[PDB]
Amino acid sequence: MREIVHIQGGQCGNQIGAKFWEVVSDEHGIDPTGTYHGDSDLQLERINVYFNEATGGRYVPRAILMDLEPGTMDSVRSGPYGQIFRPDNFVFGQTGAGNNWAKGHYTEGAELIDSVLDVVRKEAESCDCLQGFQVCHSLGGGTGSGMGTLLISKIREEYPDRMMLTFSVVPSPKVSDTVVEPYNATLSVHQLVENADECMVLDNEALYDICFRTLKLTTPTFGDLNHLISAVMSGITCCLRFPGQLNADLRKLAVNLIPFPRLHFFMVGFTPLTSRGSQQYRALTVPELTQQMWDAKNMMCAADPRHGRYLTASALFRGRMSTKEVDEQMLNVQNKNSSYFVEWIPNNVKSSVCDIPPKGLKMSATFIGNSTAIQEMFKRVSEQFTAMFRRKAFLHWYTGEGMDEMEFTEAESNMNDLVSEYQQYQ
Amino acid sequence: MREIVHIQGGQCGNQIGAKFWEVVSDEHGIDPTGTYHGDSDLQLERINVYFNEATGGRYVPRAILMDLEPGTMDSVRSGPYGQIFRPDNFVFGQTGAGNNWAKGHYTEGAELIDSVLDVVRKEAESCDCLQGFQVCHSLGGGTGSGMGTLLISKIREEYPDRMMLTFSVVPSPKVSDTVVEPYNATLSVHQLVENADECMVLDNEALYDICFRTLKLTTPTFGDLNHLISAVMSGITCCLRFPGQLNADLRKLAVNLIPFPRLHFFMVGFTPLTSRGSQQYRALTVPELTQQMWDAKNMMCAADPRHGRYLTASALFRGRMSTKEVDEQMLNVQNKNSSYFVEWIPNNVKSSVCDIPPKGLKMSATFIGNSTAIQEMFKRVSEQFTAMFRRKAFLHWYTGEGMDEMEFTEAESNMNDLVSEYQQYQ
Amino acid sequence: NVLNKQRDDTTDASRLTPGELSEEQAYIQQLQDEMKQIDEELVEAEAKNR
Amino acid sequence: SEMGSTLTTTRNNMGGIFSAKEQSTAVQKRIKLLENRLEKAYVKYNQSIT
Amino acid sequence: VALEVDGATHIVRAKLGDILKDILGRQPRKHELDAWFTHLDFDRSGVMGIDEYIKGVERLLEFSATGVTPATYSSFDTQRTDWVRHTRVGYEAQQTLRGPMTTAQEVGWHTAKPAPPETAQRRTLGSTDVTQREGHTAASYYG
Amino acid sequence: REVISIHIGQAGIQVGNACWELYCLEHGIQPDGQMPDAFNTFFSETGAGKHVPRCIFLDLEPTVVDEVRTGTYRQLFHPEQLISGKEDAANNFARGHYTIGKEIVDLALDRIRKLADNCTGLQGFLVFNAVGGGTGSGLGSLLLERLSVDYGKKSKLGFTVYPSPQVSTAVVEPYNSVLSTHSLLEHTDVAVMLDNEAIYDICRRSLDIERPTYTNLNRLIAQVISSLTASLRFDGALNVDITEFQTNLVPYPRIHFMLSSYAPIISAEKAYHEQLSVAEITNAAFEPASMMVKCDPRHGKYMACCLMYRGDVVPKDVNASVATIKTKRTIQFVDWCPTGFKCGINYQPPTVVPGGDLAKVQRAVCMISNSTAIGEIFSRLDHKFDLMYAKRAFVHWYVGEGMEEGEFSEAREDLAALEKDFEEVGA
Ligand SMILES: Nc1nc2c(ncn2[C@@H]2O[C@H](COP(=O)(O)OP(=O)(O)OP(=O)(O)O)[C@@H](O)[C@H]2O)c(=O)[nH]1
Ligand SMILES: Nc1nc2c(ncn2[C@@H]2O[C@H](COP(=O)(O)OP(=O)(O)O)[C@@H](O)[C@H]2O)c(=O)[nH]1
Ligand SMILES: Nc1nc2c(ncn2[C@@H]2O[C@H](COP(=O)(O)OP(=O)(O)O)[C@@H](O)[C@H]2O)c(=O)[nH]1
Ligand SMILES: [Mg+2]
Repeated sequence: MREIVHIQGGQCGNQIGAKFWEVVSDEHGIDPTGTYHGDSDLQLERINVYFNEATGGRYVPRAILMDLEPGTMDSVRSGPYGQIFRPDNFVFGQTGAGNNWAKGHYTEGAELIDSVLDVVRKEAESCDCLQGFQVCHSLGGGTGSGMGTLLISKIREEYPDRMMLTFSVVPSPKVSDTVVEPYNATLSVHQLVENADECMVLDNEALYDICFRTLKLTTPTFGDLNHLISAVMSGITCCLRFPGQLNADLRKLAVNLIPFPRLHFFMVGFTPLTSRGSQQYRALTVPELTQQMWDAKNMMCAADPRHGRYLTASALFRGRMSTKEVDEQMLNVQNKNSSYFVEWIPNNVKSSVCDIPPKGLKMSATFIGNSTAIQEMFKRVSEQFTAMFRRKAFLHWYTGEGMDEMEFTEAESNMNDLVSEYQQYQ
Repeated sequence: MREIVHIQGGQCGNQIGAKFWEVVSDEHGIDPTGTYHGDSDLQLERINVYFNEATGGRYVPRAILMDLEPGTMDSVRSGPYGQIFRPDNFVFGQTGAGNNWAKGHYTEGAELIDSVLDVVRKEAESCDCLQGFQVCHSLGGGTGSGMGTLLISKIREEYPDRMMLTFSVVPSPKVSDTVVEPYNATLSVHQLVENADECMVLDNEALYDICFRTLKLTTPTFGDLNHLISAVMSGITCCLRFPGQLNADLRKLAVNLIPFPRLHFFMVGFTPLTSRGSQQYRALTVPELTQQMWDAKNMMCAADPRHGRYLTASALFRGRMSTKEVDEQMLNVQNKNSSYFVEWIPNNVKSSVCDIPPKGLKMSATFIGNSTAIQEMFKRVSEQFTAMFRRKAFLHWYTGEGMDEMEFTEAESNMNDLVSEYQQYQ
Repeated sequence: NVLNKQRDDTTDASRLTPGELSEEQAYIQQLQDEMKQIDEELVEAEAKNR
Repeated sequence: SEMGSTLTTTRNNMGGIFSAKEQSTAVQKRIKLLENRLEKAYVKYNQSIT
Repeated sequence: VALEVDGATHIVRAKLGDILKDILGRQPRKHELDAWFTHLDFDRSGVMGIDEYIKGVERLLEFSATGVTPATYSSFDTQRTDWVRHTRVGYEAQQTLRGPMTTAQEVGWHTAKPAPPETAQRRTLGSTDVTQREGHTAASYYG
Repeated sequence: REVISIHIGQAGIQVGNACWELYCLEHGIQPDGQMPDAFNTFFSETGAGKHVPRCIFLDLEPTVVDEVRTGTYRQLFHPEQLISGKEDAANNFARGHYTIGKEIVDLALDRIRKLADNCTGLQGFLVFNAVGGGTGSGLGSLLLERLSVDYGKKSKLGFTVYPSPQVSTAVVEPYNSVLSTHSLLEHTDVAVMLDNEAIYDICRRSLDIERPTYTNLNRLIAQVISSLTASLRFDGALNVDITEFQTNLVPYPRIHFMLSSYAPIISAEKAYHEQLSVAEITNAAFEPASMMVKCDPRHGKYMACCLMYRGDVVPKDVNASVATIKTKRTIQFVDWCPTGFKCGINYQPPTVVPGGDLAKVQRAVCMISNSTAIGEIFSRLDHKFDLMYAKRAFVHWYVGEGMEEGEFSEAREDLAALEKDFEEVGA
């Protein structure tokens, strides 16, 4: 009934989405060959949200892969659960962007994006009642951030009534992979505040610290981080695919969390996240989930929430739980830490419960907090933007393509007034 | 009962007919040695439409091959389903025209056409009630176009009450085989506009494009192209051979497609045409078939249908289908593409259903649209003809044979007022 | 001989030069004008729908 | 020397060997994209009118 | 058992020198050790396989047994016409000489010997059906 | 479908000595004459286990003919078919057209008559000659004239060998060339120029044979002939007979002089290394570095082109390649035709000859076009004909044989008229 088209852009989007489709297919019991192998009939009535039946028990994901270099597409097709994607949905260039936002927004987009638009248009009309779109991409790269940015703009002006999620990793000074990270991030954020409905900020630094202490991994390869991100996304949309005692759809979360149409950047967390050596010594109850949920070292962004205030927050629970215990828990955590919440809004917490836990766990949760501390990350980026922009470093590889300097001045102006209004509402 | 004789002219006609009799014989379950070995009794009931009884379960096709060089005939006898034709029907000259329309219409015709007329007259008198004749040939070659053209004229003056189908390939400048393409195509069209009842315009250009885009093949030899055209010919003629919930014979389609006696040039399209890699990742629905039918990239002519308006269009469905879904799908197409249809004719769409799908599929459809876009192809050819005739190039190999200059001027005049009246009705 | 070689090369480089395609430019212009017409027609039809 | 100078000037003006074909294909690609956009606009408009 | 390979047919590849010394019984000289090392492999994997060792030893036996002269031309003109025809010298310098004469021979001197089987899998970006044909591309969109 | 081949002159039957060597290896026929229906167009099968070609070698001097009679192909050629005069024409058109032709041409024509009556489905004739010499030019024209009288409507493929501009071996070849054309105009239907200097360049550049003899030249000429008759001999995806050049390549009854070319001319070491496809050979067949006539078609504008394809080739990519040629701008076509090509595809790949310098190639191209550069060649020869005729040089030899100055003057103006025709049609 309610439908979600999934879009993966760039290298980060493809790898994360690949692991994401593994997690979802496992939850719905589809083997890597694309046939049904589950046991419960509860998985059967809600596969139209993510899959389309082709011919007698063959379910294909409703996804669109998009990049510019065949290396990523092959890494997709080589891995397990890599043969279930419809080969028509692999719209794909040949030359490569190369961390150039202008190349991802003016040069290569002009020949790739009409094609991706036709593919997504056919996939959107394959279903009847759209609920929204779900876009996974990065913010530093060129083929991911720039091209995904244009795709969001085109979609928002095509279907203006449907919701839109975007999960984007953001740069950090310590984990600073690309050198034009600020030049890409500022322009992408500048477009996301004018097009996207809401964005959920990720970063590799917080994921690293999480798998350091909580997971106690020794060699945390990228597969594990993408496994965490995938677990988060499934936790987001658990409510549409499963019945619960208090259903919270995508639009329901958005209208509960966005007080003002420019305040839609969330910080995310997940729980339980306990090491294999410590899963035996712990308890499984809602306070055990909650007091790990609100922990600042469990957030998936590099923004200490106790350096600012929460505007709103939301919890999505999965498993057989007691709603009384849920609400009294949210009540107590809001009364105890009263200063860290905003004053002019009562009941800063939206909560929901679903009746199906993920496989392997008895009870899980997902935390989506709209805090004001994100302005520190934006300042951290904008100052680097101004530092490079004072003496025009790396500027000509954007300038000599068609983009002018005014775009940068506009982007920095928007970032500055955006952190001003975060600070203002704090 | 109703009868269809087959006449194949020229090298292209012979090979096309070879694949045609292969696919029809397969549909009726008769082996390449000429004996019936099928299962269902439904196939036996309607084989007199295309066959004659010989001896002990041997059925010969009611086909007359005609050419001027034995290389065609050897290629027919070499391949499978080649030993089922009656050797008396291998009426066949000795010299060869050599891409000379005058050689195919005045010198060699004078001695071959009495013989081909004798054998077709014997084959027509042998059956009881003719429905029509069916001719497959080219418009670029000499021995095919010219000889078949005179044959059409002799047949129409003899039997003016029987229908007539002409599958004719038209040369395109991008796929340009011979040099005198316009000198032959203009003359043949000049005769077809007053002799043939209707024509199915083909070209190798759209076939190559279809194999590139939809089929995604590596080496599109002539076998697959002739396999496609044969599939179209089996689709257009399926209504007689198999009972359905709504039948539409040849005359039925002609009167539903031709509003004016000179407006009888059709373009065709066939579906489903999907790659083998994506063959299992899809479903088989009526909307899935309809979007592939009305796609401009699926027409088998090099004429963009969005550059004009359809005068009328017909769809022939095969397979157990829902007529309500068929009708509402045609209604949806006629509503959504409301500018591409002519205004002074409501309900421009004819449809029919047969209950037997072609072998190897679940459900199929053949599209026959009488649009106004064909005037682009005729202009595309006539401008070449005027470019050559302005300076009398290549003219003397025709004039020194018995043709005179006013024949070319007349063919120009007939091309010019035809494209004028197409432009008028647009 | 060398002068003839250089002259031929010069005429070849002269043949290779341009990219005008004026009739295609005109086709592009008429397509863009038709797109503008249909866009204003679209917004007018939306107003009529309201 | 005169032919050498003119040769160098024409080689500087032609901008490269693949330039003409790159330009022609770019024009063709623009034509295809514009035609597709125009068809989509017609579809949108006819949906509005129905 | 830690390498999880049947070891009965395996020597440690570091034992090649001592094996040569025990084979000769006297001592290895420089031109003997050179040939031994260039015909067997001593660089990539510590474990050895009997069949690899045999494959190398056969070539070594041939090399010791017979000699092809490096002078395949006695006429400068005929050699030169071969050079302009791009027909190449049939014999191989590794079979012909004991050591390399020049630095480029020294560059390519070790390519001949049979490679040891890769003890591990190899990660190679290989083109797939989606990349090769099914996947949508700009060229496909334009036809 | 049968076609017979006659060879005139010293160069003609040496070309035949390479052509029939190629045909026998193609159809698997040993030189003794017997195999250990595709052959039916060239060899008629007498009695039991014996095929004898449809050819007549003819010459005036018996030296090269009885070299054939004593060579390796003694049994293959019919003893009567080889025809030899008693004394040579000696580089003398008048001598080889009026003095000795009057003795030899009757025996030749009364022999080809019974060869044709042996034949059933005669496609046409194809003649082999060089116009620089005396025998090939003189009685070649005489033989062609009486053939046009006897049959007329049948096609005659003329593969002539014109003298090169700068590399040349005779002195009076301008007189013989001009006098041979004057009848080659209105007698031949389809005439193909083959020059030796361009073949020397090809063997030097591509085959990298720095010391080529006449054997190598005749070897790849036989490759060209075999490549344009392979459609008649074997069935292909898209075949083309001998009557199609007549229509598709001759826009005007007196403009028939076709450049030829071939690709890929590749040695044994350059094959196992180059990756061969259809696009590159379709390109390489159009450069002047691979034509069979030393002229610059960059100066000219093409009238028509014919593309023979042999081997592993599909119609798709040959269509794509010819599209790339049509869209390139380094070559230009005439406005008198927008459709300037005629493809042709045959399945069997070109065979290799033992000792031949070419390699086993998967696919090959034979291009036969028509342009205005040939109009430039004729003027180039016309210049050096005027130079020698202005001083009345060498004229006494021809007048002594029995001719006059009228035919010199009228052949000169006939070539001028033809020059007018090319510059007119090129406009
Ligand atoms: N391509 C090629 N040309 C040849 C060959 N042999 C002779 N020629 C050409 O023949 C021309 C002279 O005529 P010839 O064939 O030698 O002798 P001819 O044509 O019989 O005339 P006569 O000597 O008077 O009998 C020269 O210009 C040569 O270029 C050959 O084997 N290959
Ligand atoms: N979690 C995760 N992050 C990744 C992965 N690959 C790249 N990234 C992040 O993406 C950022 C650069 O994005 P990039 O790969 O260049 O995007 P693209 O090239 O445009 O597709 C780096 O800072 C990485 O931290 C991955 O597999 N997993
Ligand atoms: N689809 C298809 N077209 C062909 C085939 N053979 C030839 N043609 C087309 O036919 C045209 C030439 O027709 P031709 O064979 O010369 O006709 P004919 O000489 O009168 O018999 C060319 O433009 C080809 O594209 C074939 O096997 N399949
Ligand atoms: Mg001679």
